[PDB]
Amino acid sequence: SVPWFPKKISDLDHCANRVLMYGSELDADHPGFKDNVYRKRRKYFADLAMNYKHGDPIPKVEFTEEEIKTWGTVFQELNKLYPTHACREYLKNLPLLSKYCGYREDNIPQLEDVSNFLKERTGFSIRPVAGYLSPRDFLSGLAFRVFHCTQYVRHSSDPFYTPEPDTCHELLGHVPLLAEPSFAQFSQEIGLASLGASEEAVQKLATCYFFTVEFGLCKQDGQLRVFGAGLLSSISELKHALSGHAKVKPFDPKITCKQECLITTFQDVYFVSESFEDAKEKMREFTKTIK
Ligand SMILES: CCn1c(=O)[nH]c(=O)c2c1nc(Cc1cn3cc(C)sc3n1)n2Cc1ccc(-c2ccn(C)n2)cc1
Ligand SMILES: [Fe+3]
Repeated sequence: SVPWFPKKISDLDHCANRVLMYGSELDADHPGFKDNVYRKRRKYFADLAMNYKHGDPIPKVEFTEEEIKTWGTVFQELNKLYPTHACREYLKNLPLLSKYCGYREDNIPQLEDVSNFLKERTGFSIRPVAGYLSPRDFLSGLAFRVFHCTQYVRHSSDPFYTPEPDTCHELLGHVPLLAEPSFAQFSQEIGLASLGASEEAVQKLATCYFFTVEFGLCKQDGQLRVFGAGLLSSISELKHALSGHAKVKPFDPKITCKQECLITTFQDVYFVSESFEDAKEKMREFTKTIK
């Protein structure tokens, strides 16, 4: 039989809370694992997300001087690389975010402001999320153009690397592309395909999501560029992906969905999409075969 799936955007209240691992449940190897102050801060953020209901303004947070410094460090170094590494759609939308949502070295943008910006541009919106969700619940958000977003900042001891999502990743990696209509349609269709799909189908859609939205490359004017959010917020892997040292393959869902998604290392392979339009067409053809 068909599993429950959300039928309207407020139904995400029922699955967005089905958290399998709360944001305060730090990995044993987390730089903040023994940091009681950081742990309390992470509990604060996770509780904000747990208490959020669709329709609410996303709670505004007063970030600490330390948090803002971490953001600034990441922001400065990544912005030096984006002109030569990022796809054209990313570079087009980044300056709009500095103008309208307060993207600056000494200011962390509020999720509510970014959500309002996205709603006007592509109808995307943000929901703060309280931890790790099943791929079914996470992807279902995309069907309503809702991106489940972390609100906390990575631990200050290691500004440039983390295997965990944080708000620097959401804001610098994901949001500039969610502002692009072609990419928003691509992402929404991953969500729509997942609704009520088999467990097997959801897993394959999640792998395709991983190797596009999180770690995708695209080819533009003959050049390899980056659009994956996980690359766009990781200075070391961003450089690596466009070095000659990375294995790259064409994006092709029936092949891509066989690839293991790696967590604590660089990816073993990256997939190159010809365009967001073409990636979208390839996923349409693929979803017919698995539903
Ligand atoms: C379709 C796969 N997929 C899923 O099945 N479910 C998701 O919940 C999910 C996801 N994908 C992403 C987004 C994501 C994960 N991730 C890791 C990076 C490094 S950059 C980045 N973006 N998320 C959101 C998410 C939210 C929180 C955690 C997490 C890990 C450790 N803690 C304490 N919390 C992990 C992932
Ligand atoms: Fe992400």
